[PDB]
Amino acid sequence: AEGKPPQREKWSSKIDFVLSVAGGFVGLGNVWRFPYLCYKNGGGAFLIPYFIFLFGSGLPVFFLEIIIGQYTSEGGITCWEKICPLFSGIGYASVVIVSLLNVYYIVILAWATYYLFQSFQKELPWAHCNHSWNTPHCMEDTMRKNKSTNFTSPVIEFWERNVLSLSPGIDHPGSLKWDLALCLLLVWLVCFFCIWKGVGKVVYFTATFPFAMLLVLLVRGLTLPGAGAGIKFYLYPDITRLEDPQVWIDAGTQIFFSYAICLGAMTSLGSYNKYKYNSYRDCMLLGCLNSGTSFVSGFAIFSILGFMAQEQGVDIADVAESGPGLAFIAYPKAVTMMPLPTFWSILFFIMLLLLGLDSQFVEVEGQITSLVDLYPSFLRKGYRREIFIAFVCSISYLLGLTMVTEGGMYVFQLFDYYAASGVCLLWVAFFECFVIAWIYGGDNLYDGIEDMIGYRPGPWMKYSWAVITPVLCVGCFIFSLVKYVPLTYNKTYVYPNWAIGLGWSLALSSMLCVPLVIVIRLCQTEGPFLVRVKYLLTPREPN
Ligand SMILES: CC(C)CCC[C@@H](C)[C@H]1CC[C@H]2[C@@H]3CC=C4C[C@@H](O)CC[C@]4(C)[C@H]3CC[C@]12C
Ligand SMILES: CC(C)CCC[C@@H](C)[C@H]1CC[C@H]2[C@@H]3CC=C4C[C@@H](O)CC[C@]4(C)[C@H]3CC[C@]12C
Ligand SMILES: CCCCCCCCCCCCCCCC
Ligand SMILES: CCCCCCCCCCCCCCCC
Ligand SMILES: CCCCCCCCCCCCCCCC
Ligand SMILES: CCCCCCCCCCCCCCCC
Ligand SMILES: CCCCCCCCCCCCCCCC
Ligand SMILES: CCCCCCCCCCCCCCCC
Ligand SMILES: CCCCCCCCCCCCCCCC
Ligand SMILES: CCCCCCCCCCCCCCCC
Ligand SMILES: [Cl-]
Repeated sequence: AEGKPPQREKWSSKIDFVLSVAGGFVGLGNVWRFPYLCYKNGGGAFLIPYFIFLFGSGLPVFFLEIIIGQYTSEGGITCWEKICPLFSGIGYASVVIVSLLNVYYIVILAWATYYLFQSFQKELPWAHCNHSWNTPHCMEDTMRKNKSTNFTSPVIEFWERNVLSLSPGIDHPGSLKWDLALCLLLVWLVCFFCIWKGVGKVVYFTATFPFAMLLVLLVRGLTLPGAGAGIKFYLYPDITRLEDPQVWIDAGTQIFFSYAICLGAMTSLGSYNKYKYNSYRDCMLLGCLNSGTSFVSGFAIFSILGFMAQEQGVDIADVAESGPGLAFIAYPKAVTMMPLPTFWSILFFIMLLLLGLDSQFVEVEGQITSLVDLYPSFLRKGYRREIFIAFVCSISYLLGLTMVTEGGMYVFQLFDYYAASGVCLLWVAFFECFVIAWIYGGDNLYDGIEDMIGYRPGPWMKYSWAVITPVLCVGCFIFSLVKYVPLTYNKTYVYPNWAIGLGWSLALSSMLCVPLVIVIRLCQTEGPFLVRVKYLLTPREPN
């Protein structure tokens, strides 16, 4: 009838938790989004707000999500019923955010698959510019300085004329690309078959190959000439850029995105932990590993960029796209200089695919588990769950088909900025921290943490939950709103008004779930307003 006793099968060993978390929040957000966002925001001044957010609101919120999941023993959509039923809309907002993120998180893997397929031939296409797709301006980067128009390198010509085939603006959708659609279908089929059945010895190889490949890339990048200028550009900050809301709104949002918080996945992962498991040290070490990985990789990219700038003769700020395609212009160029380029290119794209696939598996499984926990009778047992998973995957693929046309890069950039990024994360993080600090009780949460982990933590977590996170969120929100700046692609193309309206609607769709739930709960209860709000603030609504 109720079938509750099965509950949630706890992890077999803490190793399963460590590996699942590491594969969850260490993915493409460390090796693809961090370098290009750092490059876009001047470079060097991006680190101060980055570390300020990381040490004030990045790790405490992740630990709060994990500890809430371990405490309530419930997913990311039902745990708020046992904490604050009035503010139960946070779970729905997180579900919407992760659903919108999973749609566009796969196009990067589709591009990686296309590159890997194209790299299986004798000579790499992005090494010479005598191919058909090349324009009359392409000039080998070796001869660029010797000669002197606006010549374009073969690597960029390839990226913007074979994989992308860009169109003049979002007004023109061109025609659907079929090879990219096939790659998208292949990736989605692999993901569905992995989630459907299955999650010993290959798990020790999946979690070690990317780090070795990254170390090899770092060694090659540091060995290259001209790396000193790139490192200096990467590290030395520009204090005159901090007076712009873009730097802060990018650094804080990137910190929130890279830790996979405000998504309902960390809570679901922590829900499987034991009630007497010391998760504090493990969470701190995993956060340290994530931050260390994202920072070291940047040295490899910025040294390659400095070498490219020195070789071509142009400045370090005009050597690549400065957009969502920096990782497809920097690393493929460095692969060419290595001996036996094809082998290294294959290995690099394989590790990129693995890094993306692990995170995609984790997030999709978390979302499906939350939606199943919502309804544990109809969407459960046998054939009624696989059909639901297939329906979700098919709908996601059909929606993501919009980003593989001749003008899908603009839609991808709009999705990246507005959906699952920007102010929709700040809103949810602020509401979570404010509720936990000022309604349930930081002291009560600390008592529970001391009961379950064994020793009472320090005041850093309480202070960050109480004063440091909401202040930063509100300040960043107001600063961004007051000094409005429109979004542009490659700092040259300006979007139409309706595109900005669509992006703001995408953000508001996730943002507008808390007041709706508040109103519905208020009108679903009988009695005076004050009596209703007081009863809907009591933590133990069920049991
Ligand atoms: C909600 C789920 C089903 C997806 C929503 C349907 C939309 C977004 C999907 C379904 C069919 C897809 C279309 C199929 C064919 C074309 C032709 C091309 O000239 C423009 C892209 C376009 C138009 C695709 C874009 C995305 C598309 C319109
Ligand atoms: C009594 C409570 C549990 C009922 C919950 C249902 C209401 C509160 C929730 C459930 C999920 C929420 C929806 C999540 C997704 C969407 C799609 C978006 O395009 C419009 C908002 C909308 C429609 C949200 C509105 C409010 C919503 C429907
Ligand atoms: C704006 C500051 C960002 C970095 C600092 C975050 C919080 C630091 C800890 C707060 C508590 C101070 C005492 C901690 C050591 C005893
Ligand atoms: C981007 C819009 C759709 C994204 C997914 C939304 C589904 C989750 C919220 C609604 C599911 C529960 C509805 C019934 C609740 C009693
Ligand atoms: C815009 C992104 C959409 C991604 C796919 C939709 C995900 C959620 C749809 C199914 C919700 C089912 C709720 C429970 C129904 C019994
Ligand atoms: C008006 C000239 C033609 C424009 C063609 C539409 C381009 C793509 C717009 C749709 C992108 C978002 C899809 C829906 C997301 C919920
Ligand atoms: C790039 C460095 C990021 C480091 C983030 C974590 C620093 C906090 C110290 C963690 C040390 C190990 C755990 C000790 C017990 C709390
Ligand atoms: C089982 C304990 C937790 C597992 C993770 C431990 C990570 C320890 C810190 C390692 C930081 C290395 C950064 C290297 C970046 C390339
Ligand atoms: C003792 C008070 C601690 C902070 C209480 C919550 C602060 C919520 C935001 C208030 C405004 C912060 C600065 C915004 C500047 C635009
Ligand atoms: C922005 C988050 C907090 C918003 C709080 C107010 C939400 C709307 C409340 C209006 C209640 C109307 C129904 C009253 C029934 C007696
Ligand atoms: Cl990061």
